[PDB]
Amino acid sequence: DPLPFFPPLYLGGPEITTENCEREPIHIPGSIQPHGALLTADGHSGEVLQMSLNAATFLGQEPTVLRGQTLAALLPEQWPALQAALPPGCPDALQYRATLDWPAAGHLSLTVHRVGELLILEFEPTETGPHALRNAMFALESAPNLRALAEVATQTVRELTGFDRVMLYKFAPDATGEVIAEARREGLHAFLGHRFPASDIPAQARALYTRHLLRLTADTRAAAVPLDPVLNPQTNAPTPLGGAVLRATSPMHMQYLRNMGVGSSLSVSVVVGGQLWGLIACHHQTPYVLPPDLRTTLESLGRLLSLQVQVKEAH
Amino acid sequence: DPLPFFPPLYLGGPEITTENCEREPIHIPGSIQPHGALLTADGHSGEVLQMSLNAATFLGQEPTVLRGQTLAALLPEQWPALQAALPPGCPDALQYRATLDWPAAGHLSLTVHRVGELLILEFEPTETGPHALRNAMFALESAPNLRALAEVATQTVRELTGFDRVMLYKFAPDATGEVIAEARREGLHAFLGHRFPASDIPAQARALYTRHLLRLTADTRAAAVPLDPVLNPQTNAPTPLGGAVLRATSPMHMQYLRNMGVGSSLSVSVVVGGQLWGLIACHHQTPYVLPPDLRTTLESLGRLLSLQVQVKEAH
Ligand SMILES: *C/C=C1/C(=C/c2[nH]c(/C=C3[NH+]=C(/C=C4\NC(=O)C(C=C)=C4C)C(C)=C\3CCC(=O)O)c(CCC(=O)O)c2C)NC(=O)[C@H]1C
Ligand SMILES: *C/C=C1/C(=C/c2[nH]c(/C=C3[NH+]=C(/C=C4\NC(=O)C(C=C)=C4C)C(C)=C\3CCC(=O)O)c(CCC(=O)O)c2C)NC(=O)[C@H]1C
Repeated sequence: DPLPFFPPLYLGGPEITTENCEREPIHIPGSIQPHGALLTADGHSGEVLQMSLNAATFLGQEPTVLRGQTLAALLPEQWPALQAALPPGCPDALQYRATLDWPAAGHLSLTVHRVGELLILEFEPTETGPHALRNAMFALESAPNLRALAEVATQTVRELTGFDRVMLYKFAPDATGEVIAEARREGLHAFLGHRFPASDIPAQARALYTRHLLRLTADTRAAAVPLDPVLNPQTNAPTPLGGAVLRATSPMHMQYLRNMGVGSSLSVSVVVGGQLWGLIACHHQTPYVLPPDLRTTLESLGRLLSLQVQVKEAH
Repeated sequence: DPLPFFPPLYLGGPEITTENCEREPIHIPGSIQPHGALLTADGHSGEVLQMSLNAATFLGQEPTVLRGQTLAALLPEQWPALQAALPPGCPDALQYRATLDWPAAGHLSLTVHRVGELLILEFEPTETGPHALRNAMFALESAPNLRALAEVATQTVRELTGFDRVMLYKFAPDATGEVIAEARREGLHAFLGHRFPASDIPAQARALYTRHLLRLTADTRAAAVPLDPVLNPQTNAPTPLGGAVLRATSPMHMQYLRNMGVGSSLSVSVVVGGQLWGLIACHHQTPYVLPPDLRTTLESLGRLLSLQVQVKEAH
């Protein structure tokens, strides 16, 4: 049952410390991670309303010029499809995805979702079949018990991602946590069996993670890129970014990651009967962008795992 | 607890009638559906041991010339990967998949699996993201009860496939079945709520379907193409084809499909606690080849559904 948040810093909210961190408004940082670009658009007219400041790097056109243009003009091939895929009032975790062409090598990956009357569009460069998830299910299904399932799950996720460390972190009723399974690079010190206080993942983080099942920090040293304008014109209120993987990570968590010597981090919620049961928590020693298709796979695996857990705890 | 099978027809087995059909050796027809090609190879040397008679249509080289050649020479880029993916003694439902180039438009899709010391390779022409499965999970999860889940499942599968009819067929303890949910093209007569005798899916079919979760008939009027030679040289016994979607369908079932006015059929097992709970059973009015990537998606959905069923029946 999380505290209400304070205003974001850009609305004159207070600085975040270890005394008030459960009130950080992490879903509305007004900025993104610099390895992709983000636009927002009117969900009906398709008019481009906000743009990350770096958008020219990715889209090949100056942020000041793209604004106010409609998606029907900017994405003539994707706009109808995107409209149909994300109707008014659809779930905010529902996504449309397309891979577009661009002047730089490979493609751009486009991910879109809807919050209220706003569409949120994420672009990231890209260079995974249903088969990888399909093949994985077998060992997860054969695991004789919960601990075995967790061991299979982390090993499988490590094999699919290449991440230096993959943990299954399970929450206790006091919201403390414990590393119950771990697959890691040889010689990396074990976190297996270690317990952490509830404060390491504060209540508003756990609440968010029950709604939007995947979040990441691709470079624990990269500075965020502002959304311009920062508020949504539709509303003159902050833009909700919990549904965007590009969302800027809490600086408090960035520092936490750096203190651990973590270069890149990613986790997937394990949600059992609508409650946050735990996290598949992943680390890389250096910055790393997991491709969109792989993240999507990991999301589905998180759901598969949730159900298998729920099956075994009911045994 | 199925009867032992008779020899296949090509070993002088008897003709199959309505009196002896539970003894049809459906897993070893010695032939494939003509919309793809099949080779078998030695699991260690990679030597090509059997070939469907149509293989030149697909592979661009005469069946008599490809035989005895090794996969290390025929597929130099895929052979190492395929070896690594399918080690000796791996599950027979485990698959390797690659998309190859060929002189005819689009690509060839390659699917491989291992049975004992034999590798079975399937080639089919091809022109689906993890996103489709990912997006579907939401409505399946929100369904308040079992009947609602089944209704969501058939509608989702219909939307993903375009099939004229998608049913959820649930088995009773006497092995009779019932159509408990159905999504169908407007004006197609309903099978919803109809019951069928156990004999419609005989015991050796149900046994197979517990092991290999997807099978299909792409053209209920297409004649099968022999494997040449018909027996596996490794063993001078029939080649097990239950793990191959190209496997020729039982002629008894082909006639059953034609009597229903079905042009194309496909089903996915729903397996709950190791038992065959039921089938997502799909029909098209005309012949239709569901792409490999879509079949794989449907397989994963079958597993997702199995777990959700198992969750709700334990409620
Ligand atoms: C005063 C508040 C602080 C708090 C902030 C905070 N932490 C997160 C998110 C995460 N914290 C995690 C902690 C774990 N990672 C580990 O490796 C281990 C143990 C080995 C633990 C206990 C994790 C996994 C997350 C999820 C995100 C991720 O996987 O990287 C947030 C939310 C960040 C965001 O989503 O923007 C916040 C605000 N952490 C505290 O230590 C105090 C200082
Ligand atoms: C004397 C034996 C016969 C028997 C043979 C048989 N049937 C199958 C496989 C299937 N039969 C199915 C029947 C249903 N499809 C439906 O649409 C309905 C009701 C609307 C029913 C009851 C189904 C679904 C299958 C699975 C395959 C598929 O989805 O197409 C086999 C095995 C075929 C194979 O895998 O090679 C066999 C040997 N059917 C009988 O009627 C008697 C005549």
